[PDB]
Amino acid sequence: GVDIRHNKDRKVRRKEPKSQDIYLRLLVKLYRFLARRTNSTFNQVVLKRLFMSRTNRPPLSLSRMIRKMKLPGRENKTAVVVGTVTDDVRVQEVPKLKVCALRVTSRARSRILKAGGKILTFDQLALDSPKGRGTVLLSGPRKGREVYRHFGKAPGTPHSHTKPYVRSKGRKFERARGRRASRGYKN
Amino acid sequence: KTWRRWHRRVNTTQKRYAICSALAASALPALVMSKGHRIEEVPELPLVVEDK
Amino acid sequence: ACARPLISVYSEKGESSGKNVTLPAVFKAPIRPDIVNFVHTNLRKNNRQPYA
Amino acid sequence: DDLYGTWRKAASLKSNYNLPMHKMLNTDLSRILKSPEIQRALRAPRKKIHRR
Amino acid sequence: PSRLRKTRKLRGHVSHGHGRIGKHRKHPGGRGNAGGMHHHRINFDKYHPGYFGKVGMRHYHLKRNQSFCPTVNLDKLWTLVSEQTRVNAAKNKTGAAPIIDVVRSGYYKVLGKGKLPKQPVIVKAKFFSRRAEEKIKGVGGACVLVA
Amino acid sequence: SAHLQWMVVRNCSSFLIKRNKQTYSTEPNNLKARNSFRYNGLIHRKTVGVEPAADGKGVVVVMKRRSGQRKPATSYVRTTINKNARATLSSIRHMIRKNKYHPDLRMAAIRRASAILRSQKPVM
RNA sequence: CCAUCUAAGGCUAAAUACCGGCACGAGACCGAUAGUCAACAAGUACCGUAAGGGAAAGUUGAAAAGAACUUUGAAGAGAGAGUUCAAGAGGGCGUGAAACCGUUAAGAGGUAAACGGGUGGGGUCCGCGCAGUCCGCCCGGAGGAUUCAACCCGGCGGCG
RNA sequence: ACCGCCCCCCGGCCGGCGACCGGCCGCCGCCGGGCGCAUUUCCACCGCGGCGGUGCGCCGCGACCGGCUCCGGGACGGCU
RNA sequence: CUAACACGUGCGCGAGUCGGGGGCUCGCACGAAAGCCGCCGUGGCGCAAUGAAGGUGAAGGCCGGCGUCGCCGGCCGAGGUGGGAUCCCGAGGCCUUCCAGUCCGCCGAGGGCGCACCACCGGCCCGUCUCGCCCGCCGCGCCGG
RNA sequence: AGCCGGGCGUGGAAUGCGAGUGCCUAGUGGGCCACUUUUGGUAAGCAGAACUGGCGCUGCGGGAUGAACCGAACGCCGGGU
RNA sequence: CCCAUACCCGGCCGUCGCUGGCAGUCGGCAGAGCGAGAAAGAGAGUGGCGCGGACGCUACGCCGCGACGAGUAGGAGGGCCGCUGCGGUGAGCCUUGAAGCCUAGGGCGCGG
Ligand SMILES: [Mg+2]
Ligand SMILES: [Mg+2]
Ligand SMILES: [Mg+2]
Ligand SMILES: [Mg+2]
Ligand SMILES: [Mg+2]
Ligand SMILES: [Mg+2]
Ligand SMILES: [Mg+2]
Ligand SMILES: [Mg+2]
Ligand SMILES: [Mg+2]
Ligand SMILES: [Mg+2]
Ligand SMILES: [Mg+2]
Ligand SMILES: [Mg+2]
Ligand SMILES: [Mg+2]
Ligand SMILES: [Mg+2]
Ligand SMILES: [Mg+2]
Ligand SMILES: [Mg+2]
Ligand SMILES: [Mg+2]
Ligand SMILES: [Mg+2]
Ligand SMILES: [Mg+2]
Ligand SMILES: [Mg+2]
Ligand SMILES: [Mg+2]
Ligand SMILES: [Mg+2]
Ligand SMILES: [Mg+2]
Repeated sequence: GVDIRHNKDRKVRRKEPKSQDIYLRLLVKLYRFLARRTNSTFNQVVLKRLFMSRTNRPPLSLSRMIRKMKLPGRENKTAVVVGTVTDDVRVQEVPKLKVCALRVTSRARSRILKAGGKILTFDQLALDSPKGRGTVLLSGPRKGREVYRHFGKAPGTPHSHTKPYVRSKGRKFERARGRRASRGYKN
Repeated sequence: KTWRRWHRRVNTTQKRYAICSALAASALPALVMSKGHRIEEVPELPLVVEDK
Repeated sequence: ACARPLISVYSEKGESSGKNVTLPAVFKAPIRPDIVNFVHTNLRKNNRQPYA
Repeated sequence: DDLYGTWRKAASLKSNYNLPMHKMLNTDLSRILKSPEIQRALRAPRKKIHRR
Repeated sequence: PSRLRKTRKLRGHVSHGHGRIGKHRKHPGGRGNAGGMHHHRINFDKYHPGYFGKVGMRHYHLKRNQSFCPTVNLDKLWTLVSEQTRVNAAKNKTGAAPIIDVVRSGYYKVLGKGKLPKQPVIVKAKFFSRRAEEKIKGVGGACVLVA
Repeated sequence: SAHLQWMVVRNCSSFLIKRNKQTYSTEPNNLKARNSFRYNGLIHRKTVGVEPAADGKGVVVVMKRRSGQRKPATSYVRTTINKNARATLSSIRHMIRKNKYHPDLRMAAIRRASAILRSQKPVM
């Protein structure tokens, strides 16, 4: 008999991608080897992010990437994102960038290639920089999904700006009792 | 009941992707042989003959 | 790889004719058994008659 | 290749279609390990068993 | 598929994952949205405030087509025309400004949100906003109304 | 490539047989007849096979050539060796080693050859 | 002030619907307690004054070749004989389970029986057991081969 | 007319031909035929021969080594 | 089992996405499938919110021109603080006859640029309240900003 | 009070230990018992509370027997205590 | 002195943790290491005969160390557990005997 608790004995993190495609699994093999036979933690972070799910790999926009690479000090370094690089149409001037991503939108790829940059895939990234020196690791906005507007402190409760679940927006849908001081109460 | 959901719809891009993948895999001797087809005598598995 | 070799056209006699055609780009498409299986599964359900 | 288009040419017979992009180009894992520029940046392989 | 569902793993457990004390009876709380004000009041108030009551005026024969008015923003404003148009206007030296008609592309009102690149534009629309107008004037350009 | 088709075929081959908590591979040029990346005879560019001769005695050694990867008809070269066991094993060993031709299969090929040879010897 | 029609008379195909009817085609359906109630002399037998209610029930064999003839018995029913690849298919006859029963063999028996753990004893069968494994590399002895290495010719392959 | 993209021809580079080669030369290996002719090479048999590996048909015993335990017999010393 | 909704997961495309309805494919073993439409994206969902409604509808920061600037240009551009995986730099430091002297790679004080995300402070849009002044004109008004 | 910039690391009690955070969510909403405290009742294997631990959901050694007591909580085995 | 499923030592199964190790099978074209108290190079350079060497690695694999293992209601995972039909595949099986049924026979798996 030992006075211990087994509730949190097992950790929940992912050991391998839930996906079944073969290209991602080959990438996982390569980066598993790199992470376990290299002291650099960039490989560990990249492999962990390869394991993650789709909603945990949000797309990164061209405007975000250029904005985060225009910061001082990080010139002529390769921007690495484990998600999808999507094009942003509300930006005219695009510089030359050295991008690496699993997949890139067709229009975004056309824009970068026209601007003069080059697109890399995580394989060739391994060949170029195994330990990943000169890399700027970016990611898309994880809280960008609209489901996060429904989360948190419940609506109809003071100081809670949480979106309710309504089938249609209008004046006849959840506007009368809990939303007005004129009818009952106002939270 | 007869109104079970018998049919399914797939995206056109996904259908085209599947077709492309099948076509590309049909050109590899290892995969064709592993499918069971006897092609050890075939001169070239992307087999092309004239229009005659 | 991006290399597109040259594929010979075989005559009906079984021997190689003088003609040859470059390999179409489709055969270099990625192989995804995941997508192939998903599209098959879901499409081989659209030729199914109801029962009840 | 007119049906499915090349890597740099869209499909002429379809409205707007192009071959799916490769997630990884060089899928020769044996090379990707056995190349000098990656082997240089590696620690020594510990391969001696330490039993209880 | 029935293969992967919880029922297959539940065979042999008398209870079927619904408890022994409180069984799986027909409708313990009433059908549908019953008791919204009586015994589900806490849930209704906590998760759907404003559900009960009336507010606003009644409009009988509503026609959405009268109020149809799609909008566009200035950051998207240059995407209505082709890129070659914009680059030609950019490297043009005569000072001529391209004309962008949002009604042709299916927008009625122009709202000014994004930053506008510094080149003259002749934006013709049906409705404008004050900030969009001042953005166009500041960048140099013209605002034209159509019916 | 090679790893790609290995990932394709590791579980969906016609040569795969799985029973009695076992798994075996069937395609011809596969020493040890087991499902593995090393010994799979259809994936790699350089492949070694050892088969019994068509005649009741001898051993056929099959080597995959380097040029015609997509031409199955002219992709394998076969050599028949019909001698004593020691010289047969020596010839196979020289062929595997001194050619630098897939050296990881040297002992497997030698073991398979020795076996075929014994089988060929009349029973007691 | 504008806008738009001309009521209180009439006709009109096509696109649309179809668990009845005639004639067809098909199925990731059921396979005789299932599928229609009904695979069969089924809305039949049968029940109720009536409205109405409403079953059970498929399979010898390739071919009846369906057991001539003798014998005991009043007969049912048997013993021989015969057909058949098979009567270990004999007219509700393919296969033929369990519950339950008869008989034969073995074992046991005064705390109802049965059960878990641990042994012991006796059995039916199995090892096709009953002088005990094989495998290299040597050493020694008795043998026998068209015999090794090195060269020449030709072919093939790998690498540069 | 202009611009973008793509196909084809020619010219010049870069890279690959290990998802995609031909000729020449060199090295190596293999195979077929002669050369080779038995202190070489090979095949089969015998020894209760040796070394190494795996096991004994069944039933048993002993020895030493190590781990963990229970106990016994000696002797020495300190505060005392 | 069908429909709806929510969330988590896998795949395709991605500021877009989706032919489900229809049509073209010599209708018809499979095939009642599959392919195609692109000037068949009508349309749905998303890309803008807020107000009961009339309606309105999403940054700005520096210098020269009249600080006690009216007001035109030159610009620069979508905040700030704290914490932040990674990356950059790098004082110093990693051996052997000695000695001069390198190359390449690893270590590392401190110092940078700081992803996502959290907290906080500002800013902008719509309704509403308080205060107060100014500006525009085809119609100078119970006008508009 | 808010802002900037600068300087101070002997990380300022002991002991122990990775921590934070977000979604979706079943069952439950009849309880009972014991030391101590305690209300009603003559009292009760009665009725009602507070703290902690149990039983319920739990087998094992002991109390001959036993939901709650004493010891002790459990994978299949050998030895020792 | 006696003994519990408690405690100590040992074996075995499984779970969890180390988000541990292994692509280095680098071989006459070679040189067999990264267990060792001390953050980092068996660093590169310039001047004073016999042809030979086990296993491996279904990387969804294999291997090594520790700790732990009660369970109703309930939740989750893995089933090379099982039943029926469909698309593939086994140059599968079968009148020299399939399905089904019976068995004091030989076995496997913790179990289905
Ligand atoms: Mg325990
Ligand atoms: Mg848990
Ligand atoms: Mg349960
Ligand atoms: Mg309930
Ligand atoms: Mg219910
Ligand atoms: Mg009229
Ligand atoms: Mg009329
Ligand atoms: Mg009429
Ligand atoms: Mg049909
Ligand atoms: Mg039956
Ligand atoms: Mg019958
Ligand atoms: Mg019979
Ligand atoms: Mg019968
Ligand atoms: Mg008896
Ligand atoms: Mg209850
Ligand atoms: Mg009480
Ligand atoms: Mg408990
Ligand atoms: Mg207990
Ligand atoms: Mg007592
Ligand atoms: Mg014990
Ligand atoms: Mg132990
Ligand atoms: Mg348990
Ligand atoms: Mg029995």
